[PDB]
Amino acid sequence: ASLPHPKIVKKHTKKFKRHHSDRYHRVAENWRKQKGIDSVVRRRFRGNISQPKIGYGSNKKTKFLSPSGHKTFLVANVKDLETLTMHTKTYAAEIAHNISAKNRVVILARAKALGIKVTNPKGRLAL
Amino acid sequence: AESHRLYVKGKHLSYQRSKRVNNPNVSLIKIEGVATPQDAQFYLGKRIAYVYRASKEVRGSKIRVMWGKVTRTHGNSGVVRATFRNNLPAKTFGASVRIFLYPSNI
Amino acid sequence: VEPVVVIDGKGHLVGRLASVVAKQLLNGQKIVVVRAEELNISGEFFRNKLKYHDFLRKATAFNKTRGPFHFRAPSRIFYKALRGMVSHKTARGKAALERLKVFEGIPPPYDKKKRVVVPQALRVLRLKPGRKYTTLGKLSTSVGWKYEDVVAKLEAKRKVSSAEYYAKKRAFTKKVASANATAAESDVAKQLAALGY
Amino acid sequence: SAQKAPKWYPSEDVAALKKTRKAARPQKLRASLVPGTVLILLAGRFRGKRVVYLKHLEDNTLLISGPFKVNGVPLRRVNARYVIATSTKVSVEGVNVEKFNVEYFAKEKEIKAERVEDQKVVDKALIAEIKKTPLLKQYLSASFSLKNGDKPHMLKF
RNA sequence: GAAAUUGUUGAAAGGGAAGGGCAUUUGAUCAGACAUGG
RNA sequence: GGAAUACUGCCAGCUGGGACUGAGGACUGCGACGUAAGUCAAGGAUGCUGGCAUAAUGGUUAUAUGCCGCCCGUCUUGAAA
RNA sequence: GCCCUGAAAAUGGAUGGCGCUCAAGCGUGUUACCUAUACUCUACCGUCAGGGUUGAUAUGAUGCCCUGACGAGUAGGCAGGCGUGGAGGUCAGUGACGAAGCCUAGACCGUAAGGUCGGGUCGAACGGCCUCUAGUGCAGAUCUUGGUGGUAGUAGCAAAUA
RNA sequence: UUGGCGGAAAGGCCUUGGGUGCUUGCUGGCGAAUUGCAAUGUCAUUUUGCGUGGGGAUAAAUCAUUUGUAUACGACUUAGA
Repeated sequence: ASLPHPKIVKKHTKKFKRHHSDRYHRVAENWRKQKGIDSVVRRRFRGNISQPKIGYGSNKKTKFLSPSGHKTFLVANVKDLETLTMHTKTYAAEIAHNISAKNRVVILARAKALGIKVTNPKGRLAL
Repeated sequence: AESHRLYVKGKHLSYQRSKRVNNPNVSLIKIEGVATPQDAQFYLGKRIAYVYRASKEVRGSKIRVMWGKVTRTHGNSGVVRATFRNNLPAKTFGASVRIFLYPSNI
Repeated sequence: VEPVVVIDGKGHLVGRLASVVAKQLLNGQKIVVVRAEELNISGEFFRNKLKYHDFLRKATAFNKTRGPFHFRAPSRIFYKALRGMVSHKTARGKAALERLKVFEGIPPPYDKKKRVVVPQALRVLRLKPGRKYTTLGKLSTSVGWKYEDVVAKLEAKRKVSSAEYYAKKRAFTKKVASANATAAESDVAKQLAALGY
Repeated sequence: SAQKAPKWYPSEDVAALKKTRKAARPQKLRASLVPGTVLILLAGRFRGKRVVYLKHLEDNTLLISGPFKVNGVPLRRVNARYVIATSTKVSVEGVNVEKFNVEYFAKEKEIKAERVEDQKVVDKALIAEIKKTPLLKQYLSASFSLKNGDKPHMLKF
């Protein structure tokens, strides 16, 4: 249901967790680069956490693609849903978190009608 | 025929490694009866399997297989380099392994 | 290429035997070394008794009970040598040694199991003639091994039984090689001979 | 809106391939594979079985027989790389064998009466030729396996 | 009605710390698939 | 006296086994083999076959195993101190 | 030359360890083999440089496209981005048929700062894009305020007759 | 099943006699496919619970109390049908 695209290669699937985020509660996993003078991580000694650098960048040809092969698009309603009308093999729709349950059946309706793939159906869904 | 074996005995010795760094992507096998790199050239390309047991049955068996192939010789004494579809567990350093006769170019 | 390998300890050089054995384990081979009392070290008695004593004075200063342990028996003297050649503190090391047994004399099951030798560790293949060496048992008994005489007394009793055993065997292989004489030159005999057998 | 609309959008025209330049040339089997040669199957359903090479089918495969009333293998396809080719060998002059191709094996359970008939046709001539050399028939029915202190890399076959 | 810290339940590991990195075994969990004549 | 062989070197001489890669996506270029129409290994892989369904496969996670990894921040020629 | 004497220090100990004696030691030679983030070929990320192309010719001209080379980094400089309170403009944006917030070894996107979704909880508001603005991002300061631990059911609860 | 032998951890070994399955020492008669050209096809022995049918056996230790050969508290040594 989507364009060709080469096999998605991910290059570094793991997280990059800030050094010692695993040591003290007070320190969030959120990446932050060490500045310290003797720091093993900054100085890149064998045996430590790898730091995010540009060599890890994804293939432009596969960048931003999900498994399905589409880039996802945040959809708030039908007007928004409808921008992806010609680009049905290229993009997928994602229904915003704050979209009410009843409205979700309407966007969901119109997508099927247009053949746009939805990423988060089974959303605010009874049963 | 108490014997049914169509494979050569083998032992998983190590990963590829320097003194203090290993490479789990490559594995070193001792093939039973091979003693020289000139012998070990016979098995280049042959298929290896490491066969283990489990608790969960999958396709009706509690026996599982890790398949790989002999890729080149190692050192001077018949030891050989091998890569498997996944990477041998390292717990198995000393475990047995199977070198088959196919692809034959006999 | 074998389940378990029993090694007749005699005539071997400790460290050379240790190195070949300690490698077998890390490869999966189940080893069991016997007669560790008649094991050899190059260099005559006095040097090794001096070396052993040089090892014997090391201990935790505040609590000798926790510093280096000095096992005196030949089987454990060799086991010292081996373990020094295995990365034992790690799990892999633990498991390797858990494939090994070392015995002074040849105690039961192996009493009827063929022992083998390791040439590259065999003194008489490795030592230059004229060079002095050592008998581990005589060493161990000089550093507190209370049982050289017991194993001696038993080994004699064991070799006597073995003597009559091999005599029996030697008598039967006779019959086999004296009841072959007929079949020695049949047709199938010449038939076999053609293909090497 | 939840997300500002993109300003480009690709094209959903899926392109055609460049004129690829690969051209199937025939596969020349190795020298030890002459028709009639006793083969050892090293894999699959009839692994270990000793078997007679008959024909190089057009899809690279080796027509096999065994033959059936000797060891159980029927007329059968078999790939060359899972086979040891021995030195021992039977003749195959008096075996017709032309009717057998890819389509003979074409997946169009049951067991066709044509297949069972062709078997006895082809086999009859083989068991005929096989039986002249003593113990060849016996050999073919025994299964192959490595013994303690076999070294494939030196054994001759 | 967050966190520190705590009780209970459940899974797991633990021969003088714990935590981390590359790799895989095992266990758990989660996926992308979608369309072909009745 | 007539050779052979070693050593060294060249061949736009022939060939067996093993390994990793297959980026690119109409045509366009330089060629090769053909008397020929044509064909080709010539500006980047194709062909044939089979396998996977409460499954193959992959992601994460816990544990185990192999190797490896001292506490950050700081002043300092020099910090695990 | 090698070996021996000359050669005495305080916890128990160090050719790294085991151990090694025609060595696994000393001198010399010849092959083979092991292995770096280096070298060679290739994919991808980025940076720089050179070049092609809006001639009518749908959606990116600060764009598409071709080619070559390059990538260490404290103090430090510049650049391109991520997130926050409030402002003008715009999606006639989401919302009591559930906003914001919170929880979640569930999922997806980004090299990353971060973004998005599911489920649970919740109950009145809130967001995307173009711009404006600053009391705009914390691990440290014997930092400020508040809250909570190990220590620990521990020290202890014994002067003054009962 | 008849005799022995084995205490270094003997826990195994020799031996008598028949019974029974097989016997490729040799000569016959059948079967095998379609598991589709490899992938997945010998089941090993540990433990632990339950299900049966046969044989078998019918206790102690601890708390409490007590002694003082003992004792900081546990512990130790006594005694109680």
